[PDB]
Amino acid sequence: MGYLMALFEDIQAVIAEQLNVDAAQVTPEAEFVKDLGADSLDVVELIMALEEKFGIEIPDEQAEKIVNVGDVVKYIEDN
Amino acid sequence: MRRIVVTGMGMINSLGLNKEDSFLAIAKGECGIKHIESFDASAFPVRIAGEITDFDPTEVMNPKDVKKAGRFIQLALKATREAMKDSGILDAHNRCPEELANRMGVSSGSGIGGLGNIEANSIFCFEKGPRKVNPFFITSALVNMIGGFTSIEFGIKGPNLSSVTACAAGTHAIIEAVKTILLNGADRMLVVGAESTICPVGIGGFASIKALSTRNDEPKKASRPFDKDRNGFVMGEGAGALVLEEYESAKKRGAKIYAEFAGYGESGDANHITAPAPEGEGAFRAMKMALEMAKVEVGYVNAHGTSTHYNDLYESIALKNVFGSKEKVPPVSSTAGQIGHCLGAAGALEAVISIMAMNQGILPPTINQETPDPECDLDYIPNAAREKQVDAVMSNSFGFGGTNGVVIFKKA
Amino acid sequence: MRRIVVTGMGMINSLGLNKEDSFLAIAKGECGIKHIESFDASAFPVRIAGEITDFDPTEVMNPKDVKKAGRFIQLALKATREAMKDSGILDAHNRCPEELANRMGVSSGSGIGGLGNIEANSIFCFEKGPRKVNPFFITSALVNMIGGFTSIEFGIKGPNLSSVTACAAGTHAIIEAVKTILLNGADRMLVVGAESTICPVGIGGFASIKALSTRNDEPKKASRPFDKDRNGFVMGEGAGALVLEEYESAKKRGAKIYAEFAGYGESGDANHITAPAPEGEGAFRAMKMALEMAKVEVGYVNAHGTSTHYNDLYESIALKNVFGSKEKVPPVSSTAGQIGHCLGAAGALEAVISIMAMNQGILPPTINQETPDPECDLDYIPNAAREKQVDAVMSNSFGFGGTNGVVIFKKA
Ligand SMILES: *P(=O)(O)OCC(C)(C)[C@H](O)C(=O)NCCC(=O)NCCS
Ligand SMILES: *C(=O)CCCCCCC
Ligand SMILES: *C(=O)CCCCCCC
Repeated sequence: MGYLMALFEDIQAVIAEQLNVDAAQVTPEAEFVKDLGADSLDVVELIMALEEKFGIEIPDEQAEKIVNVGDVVKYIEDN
Repeated sequence: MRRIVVTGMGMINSLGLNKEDSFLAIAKGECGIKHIESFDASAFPVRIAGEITDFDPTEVMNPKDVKKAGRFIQLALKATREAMKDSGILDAHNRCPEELANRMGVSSGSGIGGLGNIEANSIFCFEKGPRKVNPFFITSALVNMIGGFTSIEFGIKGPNLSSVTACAAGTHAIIEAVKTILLNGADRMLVVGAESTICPVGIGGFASIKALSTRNDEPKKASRPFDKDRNGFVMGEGAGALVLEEYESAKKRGAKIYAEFAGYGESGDANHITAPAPEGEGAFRAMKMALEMAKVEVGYVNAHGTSTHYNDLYESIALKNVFGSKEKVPPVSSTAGQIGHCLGAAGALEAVISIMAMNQGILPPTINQETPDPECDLDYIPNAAREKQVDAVMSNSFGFGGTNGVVIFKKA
Repeated sequence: MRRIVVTGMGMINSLGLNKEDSFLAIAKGECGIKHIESFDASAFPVRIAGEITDFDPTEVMNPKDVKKAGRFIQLALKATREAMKDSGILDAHNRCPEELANRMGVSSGSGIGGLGNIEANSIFCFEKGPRKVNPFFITSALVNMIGGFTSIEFGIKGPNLSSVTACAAGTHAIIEAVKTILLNGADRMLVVGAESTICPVGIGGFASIKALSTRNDEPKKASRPFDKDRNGFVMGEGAGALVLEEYESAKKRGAKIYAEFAGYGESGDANHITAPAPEGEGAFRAMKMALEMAKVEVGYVNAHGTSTHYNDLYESIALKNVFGSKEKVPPVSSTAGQIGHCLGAAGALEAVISIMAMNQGILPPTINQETPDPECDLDYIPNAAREKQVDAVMSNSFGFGGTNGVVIFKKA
């Protein structure tokens, strides 16, 4: 659980800088386009910066089903 | 009220080296998409493109000069040579007559021009310093070198203009030539849109924004405008060329007359940098302006139709809105299934295709129509060409930055 | 025929962040050329450039969007913001009014646009594969994205057009805007030329063809148009911007009137890809057509004058031939000594500069005139600015591919 929480903290930090928003609004239930002011372009660039910051590689099809920040964190968790 | 006619045409693409072979293959519903071989794409998420595999630059250029021109310029020289020859304008030395030369210009279009050249020289400078930058780099990459090389090859000294409006550049290049002749700045204009960007960073640029079909296992099924299973465009290369001529001067010359220019429209979305305006509103306005200028009955529409989700959807909505209803939309087809979407060259290629469709009473089909999209409910001439005579044709182009261009040509 | 006025202006270059500070420094004969700092040029044969060191992108766009725009576009947003505000046209939200938005377009110009961005992502792709190509690469680099970002920023939805005719792009962007208004495709046009290419492959490209001055020790003496010691241009970055409006529409809304558009000319040499036509023959024809169109007495010429051996010579020859003799040529100056030659942006910067010279009766000088060139024997307003009232000004631009553009504005 603690490992998952630290991963979530790192993901939230990365999402904040990219979309230029406080860590306040990036909650697990926050939607990128509705709740964080990001468009598809912003999203694909956020997904990239997470693959570089965490050394992971999300396959194309997973990134397709990403609506809320929780989705991103849970994918990074399956890892 | 200077009237303007098309007196020569040329085109090269992944289905042919001239407009006869290419249009035949396109009307038959063949497909030129194949696995990429012009660079190593084995580690890429997109490995398919409309590559032209039978093109020999040494057939259009002195072999020593090939190194001087990006591939897009080489394709432009192929297409413009065909159209110039086709026009009957050239003298015994394949140059414009000297007493016509000052009043014949060139309008060229491309989205980025020599991207592979910039990528190559960028890597050279980064790895071995600026001494490894080739001196031919700049004059082989600039978009306007299409007009540079062609004006020199044909000796045409009129206005030398170049449009860089992304995927609408080919159509805007036609429109700038039309405007130039309308305002008496020239009596004839060579128009050419040309693009060749099948290179690592070009493919990488469009895959990075998820705009390209990743149907790598079936290249010939990847490009499928308006189909429900579309999933992004397929990048194509090519060039189309037209000779435009003021009407009285064409008749005096004994020129052949493929078509008469009828109208155009241009607009911007002012919305998003890659996505179209809601309901294709900018497309609607450009189409409306062209139709109200032309004052003719359009019997065929060559759609922009890139095989992306957004474009094909919002283009269909804007079409339905501008003609009034689905039933009032003329037959519509996108030929990007056959040759890929060719970016800055698409509008020039597709004006040639549209006009040939008019000339021959054959409307080429939108291929790979396997699953109807409920949101894409027009008549797309599915899978097979339709034998039907038409008296005017309309061609649409839209580009990143929300820039739209439309042209209509009428029978003559 | 519709009459066209300039109602708003802006510009940013190596001597100022707005048109007021910039022109003053230019008329004083200061020089913004510096030692290159935007990249490590220590190993380069050319280590000077007209860099802007006080420009902050986060003043013209919010920090989240800075990454989405090449530097030339950031500079264009700065200059157009000034011009759009100067024009008084913006509403309470700093947007074009909705009832006017469909009829106001943008005409943008650049020679290559986001070169540094192509260069960077090309290297990313070569070192780490295509997945490292940033999603914002393409729309940060395409030349027409000037009109893309500017049209979204100000909500202008008219014709969205882009010229890419090398070092004449900024002048052709003015002319395409004029053509569009003349033919009633718009009532107003935002015009902007913008270029920022001070990067390794940019400097190396022009060095490898020996186009640039290598007087690295004295950046302030390097650029010396028409001087006998000129030895190549010095690359500058900047953007210039104009608002054009049909004359009656400007009057009705109570517009400031800087100038009226008077005449233009466009031609191609069809001679050589980099060298000018012998005797500046193509330049002569463009200049004559603009003068025959304007039908006014030109009191001042802002020359292209890039401080290269062949350009400055052949431009001087063409000026004498068009005005008949060296005694009949109006006072001429190039301001490229002050801010460097800004390539695609030059035509736009030099139209703003020229109109301001007229507005103020202050003709800026060609700096670094130390040794007369016997073959460049015009009045180049040497070193010191000249107090003189003029009623019309003419600006020249020529580009690789032999493409020429000339504009004439006259006093309101
Ligand atoms: P986002 O949902 O905006 O996704 C970005 C992409 C790249 C998918 C973009 O919106 C898109 O599809 N753009 C262009 C679609 C098209 O074919 N337009 C015609 C002009 S290129
Ligand atoms: C079309 O609008 C997509 C972008 C234009 C062509 C750019 C080629 C790299
Ligand atoms: C001017 O004509 C020289 C080339 C300008 C191209 C843009 C800068 C690479």
